[PDB]
Amino acid sequence: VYADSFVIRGDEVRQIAPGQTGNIADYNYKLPDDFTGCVIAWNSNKLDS
Amino acid sequence: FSRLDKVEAEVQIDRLITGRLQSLQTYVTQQLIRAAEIRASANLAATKM
Repeated sequence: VYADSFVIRGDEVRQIAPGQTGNIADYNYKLPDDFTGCVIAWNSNKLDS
Repeated sequence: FSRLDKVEAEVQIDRLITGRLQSLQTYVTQQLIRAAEIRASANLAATKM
């Protein structure tokens, strides 16, 4: 099992999915086409902000 | 591929590879039927001569 954590804006949540082309998914981090598994995203406005 | 996401582009080409392959099957089965009639007509000539 692998776990990777980070903090992203609300306008770039969708780019984690494989095949997504965009700014954050081209120069920082992206998943391969045959990715297996999933991600969980939730608001951290109370703590991180 | 240049107009649709590569994550599920396999789905559309699958509808295409199956259809292309299926028509190749039909042509072969036609030749098997025709060859049987020619072989029947070849032996008749081989008997007359």
